[PDB]
Order: sequence, then C-alpha cells, then structure tokens
Amino acid sequence: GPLGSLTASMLASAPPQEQKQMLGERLFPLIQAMHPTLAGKITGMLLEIDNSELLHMLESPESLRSKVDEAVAVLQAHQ
Amino acid sequence: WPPEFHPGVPWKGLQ
Repeated sequence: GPLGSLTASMLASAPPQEQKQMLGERLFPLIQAMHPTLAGKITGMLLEIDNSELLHMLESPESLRSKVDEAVAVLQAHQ
Repeated sequence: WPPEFHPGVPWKGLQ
C-alpha cells in the first residue's frame, strides 16, 4: 500500500530526526526509480537541506528531478 | 559524504 500523504503541518509536528525519516521514505523510492545504484547516496545528500524545500520537491516532480541531477553530477565528479 | 538513506532504517544524518 502507498505511504500516507505528508503535509507541512504534519511534518512540523514531528521531532527533527522523524521529519527527515518522513521525507526520506518518500524521496527514496522516486530517486531510486531514477538512479537505482546511487539512490541511497543521493537521498542522504538531499536530506541535508531544508525540510520545507524537500516537501516542495515531493510536490513537484520537476523540482525533485533538478535536485537529483545536481546531486548526481556532484557524486559522479567525486567517483 | 552524508550518510546514505535506507528505507525503513533510521537515518543517521540527524538523530
């Protein structure tokens, strides 16, 4: 079954580690669809940034793709 | 450089 919908007010009520977990559980599968091997690394990189921006990325496929693309470029240069 | 995220495992990047 699908994970539940995440809103700003819901996210805001949770402890800091829990907010990152809420965001990560939703980001990971979408990122993994794009980059099966780097998914874990990409997701951890993205979780470094602000939760309200991460929530926006979850609400806008275009926004998530753009961020993923930058993270991959960075990882590929390092590897 | 940040810890990888693994579904269903507590992320160690902030805890």
